[PDB]
Amino acid sequence: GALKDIVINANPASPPLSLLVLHRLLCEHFRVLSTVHTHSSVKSVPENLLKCFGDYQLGFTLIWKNVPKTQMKFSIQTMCPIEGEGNIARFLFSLFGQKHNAVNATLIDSWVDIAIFQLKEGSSKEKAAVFRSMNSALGKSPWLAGNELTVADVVLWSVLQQISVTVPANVQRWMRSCENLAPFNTALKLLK
Amino acid sequence: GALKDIVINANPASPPLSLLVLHRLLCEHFRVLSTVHTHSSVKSVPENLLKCFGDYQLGFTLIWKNVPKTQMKFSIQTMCPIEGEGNIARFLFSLFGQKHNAVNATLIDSWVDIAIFQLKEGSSKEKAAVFRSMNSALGKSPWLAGNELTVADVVLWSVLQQISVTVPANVQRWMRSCENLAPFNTALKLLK
Amino acid sequence: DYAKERYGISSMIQSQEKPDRVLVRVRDLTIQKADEVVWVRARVHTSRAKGKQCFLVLRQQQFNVQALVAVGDHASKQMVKFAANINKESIVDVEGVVRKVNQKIGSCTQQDVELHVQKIYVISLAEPRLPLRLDNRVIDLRTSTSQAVFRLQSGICHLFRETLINKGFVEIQTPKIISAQSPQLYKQMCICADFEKVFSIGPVFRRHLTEFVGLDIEMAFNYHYHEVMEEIADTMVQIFKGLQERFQTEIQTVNKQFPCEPFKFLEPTLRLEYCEALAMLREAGVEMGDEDDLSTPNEKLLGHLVKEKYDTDFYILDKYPLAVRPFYTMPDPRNPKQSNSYDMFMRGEEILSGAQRIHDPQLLTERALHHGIDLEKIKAYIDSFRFGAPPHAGGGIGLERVTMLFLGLHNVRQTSMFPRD
Amino acid sequence: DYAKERYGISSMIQSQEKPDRVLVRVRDLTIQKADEVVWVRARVHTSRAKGKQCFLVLRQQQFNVQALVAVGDHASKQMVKFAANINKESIVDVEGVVRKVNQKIGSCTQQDVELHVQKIYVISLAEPRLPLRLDNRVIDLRTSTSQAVFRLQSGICHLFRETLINKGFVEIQTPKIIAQSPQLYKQMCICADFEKVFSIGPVFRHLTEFVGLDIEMAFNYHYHEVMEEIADTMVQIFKGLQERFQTEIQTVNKQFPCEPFKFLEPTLRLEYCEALAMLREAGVEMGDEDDLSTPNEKLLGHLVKEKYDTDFYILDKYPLAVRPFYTMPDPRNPKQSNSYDMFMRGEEILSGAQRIHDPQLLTERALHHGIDLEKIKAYIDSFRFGAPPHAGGGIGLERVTMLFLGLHNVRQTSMFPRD
Amino acid sequence: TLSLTVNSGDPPLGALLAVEHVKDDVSISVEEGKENILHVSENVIFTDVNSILRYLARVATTAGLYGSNLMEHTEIDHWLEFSATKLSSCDSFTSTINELNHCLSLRTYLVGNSLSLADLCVWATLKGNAAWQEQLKQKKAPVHVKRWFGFLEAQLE
Amino acid sequence: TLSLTVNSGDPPLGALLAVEHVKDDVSISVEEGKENILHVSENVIFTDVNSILRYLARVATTAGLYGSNLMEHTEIDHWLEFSATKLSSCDSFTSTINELNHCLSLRTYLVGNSLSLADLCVWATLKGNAAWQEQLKQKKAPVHVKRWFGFLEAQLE
Ligand SMILES: [Zn+2]
Repeated sequence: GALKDIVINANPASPPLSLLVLHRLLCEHFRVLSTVHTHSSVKSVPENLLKCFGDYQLGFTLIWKNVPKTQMKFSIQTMCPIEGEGNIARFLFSLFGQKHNAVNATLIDSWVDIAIFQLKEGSSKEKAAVFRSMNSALGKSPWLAGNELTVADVVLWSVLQQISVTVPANVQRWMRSCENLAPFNTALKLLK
Repeated sequence: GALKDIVINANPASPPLSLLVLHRLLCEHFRVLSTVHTHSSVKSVPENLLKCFGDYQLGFTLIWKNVPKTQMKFSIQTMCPIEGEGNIARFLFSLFGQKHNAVNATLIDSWVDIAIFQLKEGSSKEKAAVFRSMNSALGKSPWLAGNELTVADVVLWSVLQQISVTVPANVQRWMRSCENLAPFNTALKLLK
Repeated sequence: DYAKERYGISSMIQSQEKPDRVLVRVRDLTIQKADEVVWVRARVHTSRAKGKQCFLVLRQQQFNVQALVAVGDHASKQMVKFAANINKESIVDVEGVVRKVNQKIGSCTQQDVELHVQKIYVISLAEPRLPLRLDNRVIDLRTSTSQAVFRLQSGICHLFRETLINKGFVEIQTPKIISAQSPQLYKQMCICADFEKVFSIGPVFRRHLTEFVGLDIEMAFNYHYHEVMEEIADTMVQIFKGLQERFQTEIQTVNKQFPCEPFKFLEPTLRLEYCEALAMLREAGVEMGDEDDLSTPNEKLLGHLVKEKYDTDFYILDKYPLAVRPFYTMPDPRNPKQSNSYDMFMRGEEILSGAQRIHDPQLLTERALHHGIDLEKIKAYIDSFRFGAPPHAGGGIGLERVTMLFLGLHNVRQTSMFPRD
Repeated sequence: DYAKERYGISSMIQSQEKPDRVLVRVRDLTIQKADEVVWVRARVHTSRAKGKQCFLVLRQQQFNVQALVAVGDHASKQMVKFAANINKESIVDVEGVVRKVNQKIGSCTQQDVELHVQKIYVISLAEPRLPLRLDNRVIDLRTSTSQAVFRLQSGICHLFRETLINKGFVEIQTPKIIAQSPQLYKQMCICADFEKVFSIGPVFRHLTEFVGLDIEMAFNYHYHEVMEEIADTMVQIFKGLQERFQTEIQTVNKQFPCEPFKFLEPTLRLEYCEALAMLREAGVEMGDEDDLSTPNEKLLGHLVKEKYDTDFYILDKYPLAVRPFYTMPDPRNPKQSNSYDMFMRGEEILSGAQRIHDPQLLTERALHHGIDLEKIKAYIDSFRFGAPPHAGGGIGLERVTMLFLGLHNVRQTSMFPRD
Repeated sequence: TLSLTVNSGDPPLGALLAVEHVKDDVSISVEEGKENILHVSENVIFTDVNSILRYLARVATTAGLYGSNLMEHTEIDHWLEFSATKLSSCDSFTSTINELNHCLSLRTYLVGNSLSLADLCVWATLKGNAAWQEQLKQKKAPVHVKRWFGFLEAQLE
Repeated sequence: TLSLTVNSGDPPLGALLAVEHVKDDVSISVEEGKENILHVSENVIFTDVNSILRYLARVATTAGLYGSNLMEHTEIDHWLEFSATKLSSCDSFTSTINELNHCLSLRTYLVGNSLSLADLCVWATLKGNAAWQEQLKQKKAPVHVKRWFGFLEAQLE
């Protein structure tokens, strides 16, 4: 992009913790000029969210806005505006370039879809089912991908932290494993 | 007076009830264009006092003001400004013209001096002494002058209503006798 | 005729009587005030009559209610006759009864109720026809649009002052005639005279001679000229926040005739530096030089590009090229081809053109010679800064132009109350 | 020299740095802020120096503090030398320590403390001289008097608006050159359903120009509805200045002694007949229909001050003959009008009246005054369609400021007077 | 028929001056005792100094010491209170005397171009005041008061 | 060794179109069952329609259905979610279709001037939508979408 700036329009009623974690991760790779703004649409955005971050390579402009789906506008003269905090999360993480085979990459993308739709906006029924698939997966591998940390882990953890079911043993170890990492704790503290 | 207006500067910390009674009496004799004002000196005059009065012959301009002694400015181009709520009271009542002999007139003026100085700003000692002289006087005559109601009665009653000591029998009858009159009750109710 | 007392052309109001009468505003005629005997002073907007009934539209400052004069227990036939015979725009005192309507009156602002008339007096008799040239403008300013535009414009001026005054500013009065020029000189003299923060609402002048109203700011800062720029920005933000909170009625009244999306802005006002803007225009396919000034069409485009990305009608363009700005513009200490200047845009049209002023007499004189000015005729201005001249910046906005671009109107004349043809 | 870092002529502020620095205002240097390391940007009012020590008077917007550059644990000899060598009115950044004084500094506004200097940088070097031109007026407006006068004048304009706007008024912008007077435009706004309008802008009356605050208000039945409003607005201005701007009043009082401005809450109103009786009783041969001569206005004010003790009163029911054509005649006495003047310290500030909203009567009175209807056809035509009853009045901002502070010449309250 | 007993320890100066001006009208005698008492009848006595002054001026009809109308009558009542309080004390005397000066700017006598109780009661108290006699010696006494005091000292011997 | 079982009751139109474009690259078979399952390995299966589409485009390297960079890669992810939600429902379809119209104003294909999963997943869902077919008959379908739909219907049939 000639704009060189990642614009992200997000609704403050449902803060995209998935993107705030990935932002901290992005800054640990590149020189990021991060800025927070409040759109005319929303009034009286919570204090914590306004200063949630506290030349350069990339711009990261987070605009708190009254939108139905979290939107990213990057290099509009070459790229259609991206909708869905899941789709934006994949893009941000993919900037580090941890290339995976076809089976893993698809399974990682599958894990994002689960977290965003089924787990987040689901009954105690579906939540319980998601925990089993995670518990079984985390029983075999250290992460949900197992090679190393992936977007799948970031987004899913972020969704779990932003919602009354019994939590299994492997998920508890994976939760502290995530929370132990610098980008996860920094982002979560500035939300709480 | 070519001014045709009785200006009375009074302190709202000590409302001159003696003058408010005499005002009601003045209106019952003459056509009086009565008006209430608040001087720059005083700030936040009590609500009741601001509307204490609920061509023409006389003007009666009551100005609530930060003055030490209640002052009257009438026909300044012929008359020195009058100081003392006692001296102003004598003038207002004297407009009806109930002419008295030298002995009574002096005794009436003597009764005003007593009320204003000795009774108002006095200890329980002097108050008790004033009641005796009144009790003895009111024992012989219906009023303090005894012939008819006089300024002496108006001012003294007004002073007693704006202050502990045992009250005698004659004073209680004289108090209700005064309170029963239209100008005394009307003025006292609008003070509270 | 039995209602002969209840109507007529009442005697010219030469302040004869002080009647115990409460003339309730039309906006206050809601469902809450139903089945009440109320007095109303309004104009007759339109008066349709058929036989036994006469309906009037009683209008007052961009608000109107449906009034009804019915023959029966209240009015006579000659009263209904007189009611329809009242010429258009005549002002009338009306004693009526507010009665709840079975269905909404979509035409009127007071949809919840109608006014059952008992008395109608014409206090001001309008002559029959209506013109379509001073009296022209008088009628034009009664239109719900004009009323809403200029009541909102009054709002801008108030929000402008209230904002600056609360942040510790002092209003000055520039003379504006000298024996007629621009007011910047006087603001800068005030800055040089220990008046730290000054603003001035007054008429300004620009193959024609043009007069318009300008709201001007001049502010002494500590170390960076952004201290002023970020203040001017917040002040324009506070104006927008203010209009969208209080003046929502007036915005919709203009919207109804001139459709326009709500004005959009960011709380920390968006800032693009000149280099960033050139990259956006060149990516958008615009052959432009590094030191060239933004052409009026490019300003229009750049605004659209900003709206496309950030979705804000209000942004700041910073670090302009020094060559294109006036002499008194402080050069950038690092890149002496760039300046410490800025423009602010509403819907992609320039409203403000501010910068840091040169408070050093010598450099101010050098830049004056660079622009080829006779120092003799600006000797007075330069001499002002020789004794304790603090660092300061500023900027001015066209009140009419701001009102126009906020409501998204086309021609400036729409937001000018008394335009001179 | 070891303090060569701590002083000097710092580079011209071309917005190079964004320093983590808090330049505290001089007024905030009180006893409460004692024994604190503070930064101050002020001007050098006067700098007296004797041997080892150099004292400065650091001034900022009609406030000043005593600053001290002492050789020892803090400063060097060349720094004290440089401190005294700083030319008058030069602006300086000062890093000092607020220390409590053993005795009050009666000369300064900050009497409770002095500033023990640690650093002094000249950010703006004033040239040595001070003139006594344009640059003349720049220095003159730094005087604690001027500062106080014009900061208070800004107050009047704010109190004027805040008052009227809160009462439901709408600010208009009269076109100042086409160059004549603004009344016409206010009346057209009234005729255009703008119920309550005011305009702060330059007015004219050799050509003289001054700033006028103008009101025009449509009333119900009586023109007193407007008069009593205009009065309350002027009262609210006075109440406002005496509450908030007490610092600015005393600053002008210190140089120009004047008793506090006195007024009554329901503003005093005398009708014209009453005023003639007071003047005739005071020994003034005057006619029933004559206009108050400027000296009589001065006298009448003194007579009002003598009786009621108010510097602000209203003179009502003026003679019709002396007022302009558009003045509504009194319905009972057609020799009298529905006009009024308002006086501050016995000098006229306002000259208002009820306007003629009937086109016919407005034309009759125009012929009575011998006006060519042709050249005022436009104005008359404005009222032909739904013209409501309305009155108004205007005040001279400079004149109000002058008579409130009890100053002699108007030039004192005019920021940029044109010789 | 009329008798006055005066405090010999502190004579009522104004009362005596009044008594001297009513000798022509009504027969009055002077005894010397321990307090100020005007014996009018067996039932009628007056302790207060002002009460005594008021009676004498009222009963002395031809003297005309209580003015020529209710307005002058009231002016006098003011000056009796003025003398009894503001002059009787030397507290903020610098203010008190300047008020009396202003009042005497265009007046020859205090009330109605003739000798009134006002003139007597004020002059008496003013003579008896310490700070007054100090202002005269130091020549810081106001113009109009001095001229008035000098004129009464001449008429009162 | 790739096998896909499809819901015969409701065929995944976009998946089949994808399968037809990967036949050249990797050997894949079509069975008919009760639900959509892509059998890759004994351990590797996918239930979600998008998961199936994503895998096929990734494994079909020469096809290039997942774009030519991370930017085009992300654009496609957007359109998969777009098709799965906003087109899958006919709620406020008037808005949805106008967004897709705007996006196709200066685009021939949805991503990068070549056939992408975006083109397939959207077209498939759009064909399967009712309100779309109604807009076409009533001729109230936007210009750019119609031309794009007509162009893909030609290439896909
Ligand atoms: Zn304001």
